[PDB]
Amino acid sequence: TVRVGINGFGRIGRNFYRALLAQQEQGTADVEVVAANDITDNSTLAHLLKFDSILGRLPCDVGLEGDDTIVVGRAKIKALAVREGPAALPWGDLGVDVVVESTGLFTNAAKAKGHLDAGAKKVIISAPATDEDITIVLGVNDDKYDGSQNIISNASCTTNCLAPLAKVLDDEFGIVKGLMTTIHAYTQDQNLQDGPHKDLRRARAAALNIVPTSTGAAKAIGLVMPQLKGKLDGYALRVPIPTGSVTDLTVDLSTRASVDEINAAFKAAAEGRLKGILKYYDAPIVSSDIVTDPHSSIFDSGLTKVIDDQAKVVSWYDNEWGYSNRLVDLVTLVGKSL
Amino acid sequence: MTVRVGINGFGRIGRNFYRALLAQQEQGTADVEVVAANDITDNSTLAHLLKFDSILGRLPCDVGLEGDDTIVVGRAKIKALAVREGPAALPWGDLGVDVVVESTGLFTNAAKAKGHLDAGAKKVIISAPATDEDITIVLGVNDDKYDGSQNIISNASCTTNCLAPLAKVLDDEFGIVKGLMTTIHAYTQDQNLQDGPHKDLRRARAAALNIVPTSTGAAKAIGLVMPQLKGKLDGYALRVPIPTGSVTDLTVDLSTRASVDEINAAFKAAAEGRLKGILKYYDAPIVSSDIVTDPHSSIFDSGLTKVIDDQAKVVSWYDNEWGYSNRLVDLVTLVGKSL
Amino acid sequence: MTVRVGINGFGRIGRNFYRALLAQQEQGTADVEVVAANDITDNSTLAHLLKFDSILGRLPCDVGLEGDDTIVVGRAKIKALAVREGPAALPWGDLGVDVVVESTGLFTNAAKAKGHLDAGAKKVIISAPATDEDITIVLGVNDDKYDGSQNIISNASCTTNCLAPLAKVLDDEFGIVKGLMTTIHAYTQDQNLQDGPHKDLRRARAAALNIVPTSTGAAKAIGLVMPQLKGKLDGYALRVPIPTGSVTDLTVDLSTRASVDEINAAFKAAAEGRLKGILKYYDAPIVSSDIVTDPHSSIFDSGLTKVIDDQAKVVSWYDNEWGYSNRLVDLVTLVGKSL
Amino acid sequence: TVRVGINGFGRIGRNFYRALLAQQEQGTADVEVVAANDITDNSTLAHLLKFDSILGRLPCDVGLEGDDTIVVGRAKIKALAVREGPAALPWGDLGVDVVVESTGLFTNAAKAKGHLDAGAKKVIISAPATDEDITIVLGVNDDKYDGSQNIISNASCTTNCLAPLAKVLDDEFGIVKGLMTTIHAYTQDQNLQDGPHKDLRRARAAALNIVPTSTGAAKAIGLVMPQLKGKLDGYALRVPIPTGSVTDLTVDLSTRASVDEINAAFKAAAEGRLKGILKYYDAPIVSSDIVTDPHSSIFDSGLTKVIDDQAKVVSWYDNEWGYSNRLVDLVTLVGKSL
Ligand SMILES: NC(=O)c1ccc[n+]([C@@H]2O[C@H](COP(=O)([O-])OP(=O)(O)OC[C@H]3O[C@@H](n4cnc5c(N)ncnc54)[C@H](O)[C@@H]3O)[C@@H](O)[C@H]2O)c1
Ligand SMILES: NC(=O)c1ccc[n+]([C@@H]2O[C@H](COP(=O)([O-])OP(=O)(O)OC[C@H]3O[C@@H](n4cnc5c(N)ncnc54)[C@H](O)[C@@H]3O)[C@@H](O)[C@H]2O)c1
Ligand SMILES: NC(=O)c1ccc[n+]([C@@H]2O[C@H](COP(=O)([O-])OP(=O)(O)OC[C@H]3O[C@@H](n4cnc5c(N)ncnc54)[C@H](O)[C@@H]3O)[C@@H](O)[C@H]2O)c1
Ligand SMILES: NC(=O)c1ccc[n+]([C@@H]2O[C@H](COP(=O)([O-])OP(=O)(O)OC[C@H]3O[C@@H](n4cnc5c(N)ncnc54)[C@H](O)[C@@H]3O)[C@@H](O)[C@H]2O)c1
Repeated sequence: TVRVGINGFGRIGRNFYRALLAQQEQGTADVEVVAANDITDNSTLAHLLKFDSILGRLPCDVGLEGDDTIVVGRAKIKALAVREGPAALPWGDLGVDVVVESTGLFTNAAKAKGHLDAGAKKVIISAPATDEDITIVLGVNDDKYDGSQNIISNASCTTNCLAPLAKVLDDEFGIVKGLMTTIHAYTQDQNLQDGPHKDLRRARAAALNIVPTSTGAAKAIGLVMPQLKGKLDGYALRVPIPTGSVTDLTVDLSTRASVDEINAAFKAAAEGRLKGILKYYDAPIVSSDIVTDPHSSIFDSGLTKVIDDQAKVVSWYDNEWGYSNRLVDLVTLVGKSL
Repeated sequence: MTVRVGINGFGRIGRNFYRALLAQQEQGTADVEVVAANDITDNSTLAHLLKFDSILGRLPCDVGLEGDDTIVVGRAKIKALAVREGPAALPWGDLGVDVVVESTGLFTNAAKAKGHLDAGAKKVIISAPATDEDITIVLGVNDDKYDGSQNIISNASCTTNCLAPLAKVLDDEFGIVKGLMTTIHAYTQDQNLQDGPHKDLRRARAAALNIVPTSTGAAKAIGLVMPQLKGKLDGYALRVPIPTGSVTDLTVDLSTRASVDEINAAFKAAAEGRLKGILKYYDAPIVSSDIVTDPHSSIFDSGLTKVIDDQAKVVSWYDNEWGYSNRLVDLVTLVGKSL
Repeated sequence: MTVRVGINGFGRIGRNFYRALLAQQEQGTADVEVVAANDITDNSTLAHLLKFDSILGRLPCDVGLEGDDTIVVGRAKIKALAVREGPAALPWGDLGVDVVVESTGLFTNAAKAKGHLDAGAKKVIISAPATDEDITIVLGVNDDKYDGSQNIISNASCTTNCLAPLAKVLDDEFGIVKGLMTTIHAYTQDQNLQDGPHKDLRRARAAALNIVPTSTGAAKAIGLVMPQLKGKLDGYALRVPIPTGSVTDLTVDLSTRASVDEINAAFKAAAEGRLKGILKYYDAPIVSSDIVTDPHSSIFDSGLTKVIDDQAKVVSWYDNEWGYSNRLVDLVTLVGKSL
Repeated sequence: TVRVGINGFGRIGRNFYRALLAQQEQGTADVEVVAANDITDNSTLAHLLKFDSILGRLPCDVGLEGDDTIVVGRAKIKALAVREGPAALPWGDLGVDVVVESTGLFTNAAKAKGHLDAGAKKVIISAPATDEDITIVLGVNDDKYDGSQNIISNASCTTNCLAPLAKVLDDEFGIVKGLMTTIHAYTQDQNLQDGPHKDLRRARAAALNIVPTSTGAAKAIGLVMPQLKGKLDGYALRVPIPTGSVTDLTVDLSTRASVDEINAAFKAAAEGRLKGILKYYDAPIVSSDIVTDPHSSIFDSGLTKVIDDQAKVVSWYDNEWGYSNRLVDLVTLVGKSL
């Protein structure tokens, strides 16, 4: 059993824990979480884990003690008082193998190495990192991971959806250039009301309007697909929706492909080399049908449009549940190396 | 010389047209006057929905009622609303109505919309993409193509009044080879509040609980107002939990490789020149809340512009309710200037 | 040995009733089976609305179609939906339907609901307050008052199924002199997405853009299930931008002076004893998002309980879609046991 | 012109400034804002003031410089760098007479006295205070303010609505006791997603559910109406709405009155002693008709019900715009004593 410790038991931290529990019920997971770190007490963390506004209530019973939270008889050391850097957490004492860094403040590998120095064997950053050992999207460049990587980045949720769509289009037809627009759900980093913020777009009320923000999912596509480095760029549009997002990639193809050709190539890729990561839809679905869906990219074949050499591909993705299931699959791949 | 206007369908677009007409009269840039309104409800409900609005708030004028006419302020509008049959049953000729604004949504076909003309109307303006209409007009694009020989007039969609100025500037300055569109739109009344039956299984879902991808012909029928771009554009729509206010995201391949500053300066010159009042230039990090109750038909956001070689992505905001209705008022004044 | 059920109105309550039946069948506490569903749409839209739900997510079972029948998983439900007329036109006897769950909302009057009985149904359950019905039953309150001689059975409001357990515990333990309630309800399909015509000018406004205060007969008609409280209770409703999930706030004057701890202890004993399955006791800081997809009729929130002398305010949550539909499942199983 | 300095240019602060500008356009205002403090640069404050998600765009042009933000012909020194206590802000150097405390962290008069030490003549806290000189609700106990008060508070947004309703009910029929439930708009103190918070109820997603929270609006009614001290109590329920709230007071009356009697007493009070504070409405209005309404209490006569002596009175109020107009009117009343 791979011992995992979460740093930042927020939305992604609790989604990773719930996806790990669901994947253990499905049998495709072996790691267990033994520690969680956050800037709050165990009572608040246990209440936020039991009652979720988006994922509902947890089927297991959740209890507390004095420093640990008890779920299904299992116990997780709520080592949350560590308000300093990641090197202050006692991962070595708890025997934690893989650490899921999900605070949002330690995206730099120079800082993210504090987990490794504290006793951890490997670190998985749940966001685009800097100076990281490798940026992995499960199903795209997961084969490029040997045993010589410790600061591993699962990239962004948008990157985990754009990479499969761009991989199929480039490997089957070739990508000359593309511009994407991900229509994203609002996240905790936005303001509920009009208040100060480093981003004047996300400074506005998140639930009252649509805030166009930036993203590095397309500009950093070379981190997982080096042949597409500098060929993609785009931004994001935060809509009043809790979870569930969609990517709208408009790309010029090297070879002219029809709508039927692109849809047939995505259907064969979803049921083959990308089975479990990419899913093919021929049904008129909405984002409510994407909430709690573990797939990284949900290709919507109905919204495909092609003129001459320019093609628009639309693919859904759950920014919380789908990305956390990839963090579970990545923690299992790294745990297989430990 | 006041043009007499009659509204068929006093819904969201109908009341926004009356409010934009009243606001343009207070500004002095309007001469038409609405004299009649028809719906499928009594005059008390129409007067209440006009006074109290969830998006535009309360009306600054007092609103009263009688038995067959609704009185705003020093103004009387014959609430000829009992006419629930075809458009020919309405007494447009008896009431002396010059221009009829069709805003019900069920009379988009010019074959049925011709009943207004048979009923005594001089010109008919459909507030939606029509079929077999005399002309499809987008103010600021092909408004000059309207002479005196048109009676069944149409004003295209809310999305079209935003895409057309953006594609016109890009083609006149850099040339458009082909482009694809995704308009992020506010939800409209034709959507269901909860999951219920609907001809569109996408719009059948809860409008405020998710994003419904639906189809649109704004880009596919761009040749109706820009024949040089006919068949060069296509796209769809994505309804989001917002009452009013939408945005268009056009990714287009250009004939000539242009820079970000070139595209922004070209749109800025158009907004300050030939498209003053139709296109607006924004160099500030704005959001859709700033677009609510904005009379412009296309609000170009220069900060969201991106380009790769010749492929450019242009983002432009527009209020699908207020901005479109102000264009309907300007179109009614243009039609009144002919007859 | 399986009681055959047919749903008239496969809307929100209709699909929630079918999903609650399937979940109760997987738990083993249900024997009735739904064999027919009538709606104003084809079987394709019915299967799509059943498979994909905006609140309840996707169905774990696979859903297929044919030409007139929608196949769940192994089971087939005749989508007898062409019956767009009154409830007497549906062929319940030809389909062999024993109990009919009326959930269209347009056939709440017993003069219409009797059409199911004339069509071959043995018993009818209206998922709403009815007029001139045989009996109005709230499970856990007056469920004993049902003998074999009732056919026009009506389950009360979702608000009544939450207010009745509160008023029952308060009256049986402390006595109720008078009370005034205010239920904070989620928006429902009968409201408008934008400002449009409606019989209720309050519910005529945009449901998700504001809070619409509407009236309700939940508290005024409590005497139908507790005669000792007839006329002693009254209240209204306040629709808030929420898909599913509501809460009741009952301010009641008690006959005997009781403390906050005494009221919470009596409700905790009732939830753990006489009202196990209908009333739930919560000592955790819960919100309405913790109430969605909860089968309990009333979820008493002990933290929000307050009293001043003999005036007490009791707060209890309830899921107006899922929790109410489970009570329709239990009522259909009880009536099916009477056959 | 009364010199005013804002400490906390957030939602309430910018609502106070916009209400001051609108009241100056109406002609019934003389105060002028000269400073603003907000733990963010002048550029973010100028952008948040020009563009509002609820109040729309500002009709005046808004520009910036290096430390001051320009309205139109008016320049306001954005003294926002004062990140320490209120005693460190230079109110005396700028010549500010009255200071509007709107941060929410200096409600206690022990810390709020820093404004007076910094050179301010009077202090107006935009929230319930502790150890304050006097708690004033305009239209109720505003006459109890002489020149011998320096640290004044305007109570809560809910109190400014319950006080007129409780005053009319007590002066006409008498109040034995009452329990209220204010259905409130969500505010900045709530979380957008499920995250840690001092209040586990307000820790949940504010826009995805209703958060029941406590309030001292009814419990502290004795600060402005001593005869009702301890006779009123209630809580709050935050609903997914940006601005605009409503109070639902169920109160036992000393004399059994009818629905027509209570509605007639409220109509005469709104047309008499409470003209400008209480609004009477006979139309089926909703909260969208209450947004941006300067009244302190909008009595809805249609939602009134009675049985014996227990009556339920419903009154709307805009927690943002209406409360800020009461702050503007209070600043004009306090400035009249200088
Ligand atoms: N859908 C998504 O939200 C999503 C998707 C992909 C990636 N990510 C990335 O994952 C990370 C987490 O996202 P989220 O939405 O769950 O964020 P969140 O704000 O909901 O949770 C972040 C957590 O960090 C905690 N934290 C803050 N300071 C800390 C400290 N000093 N030590 C420990 N914990 C601390 C917070 O208290 C909170 O629990 C971010 O980097 C985000 O960009 C998020
Ligand atoms: N809503 C927008 O932003 C927008 C933008 C562009 C175009 N449009 C189009 O404009 C049209 C109207 O839009 P809306 O939002 O005002 O629609 P709506 O459904 O909100 O209002 C339509 C009105 O027509 C009335 N009506 C129904 N049947 C009628 C009949 N037989 N005779 C007369 N009146 C009748 C209805 O009662 C209602 O008042 C539609 O075609 C719509 O697609 C809407
Ligand atoms: N929504 C709730 O939470 C809730 C709770 C308790 C009771 N109810 C009651 O349920 C009924 C409405 O259910 P709902 O609001 O959940 O969903 P809904 O409005 O979708 O239910 C009605 C359904 O009946 C269908 N239908 C079938 N035959 C029909 C016919 N001949 N004419 C018209 N429609 C027909 C409609 O198409 C629709 O799908 C009302 O009686 C309401 O008071 C609803
Ligand atoms: N929100 C309402 O509707 C409402 C109504 C009545 C009273 N109030 C009360 O008014 C106060 C402010 O409410 P709000 O909604 O404007 O709050 P907010 O959090 O939205 O805004 C407060 C502002 O204070 C600024 N600020 C200045 N100095 C600060 C410092 N040292 N530390 C942190 N922030 C600092 C913040 O940057 C922010 O802009 C609170 O006491 C609140 O309870 C609010």
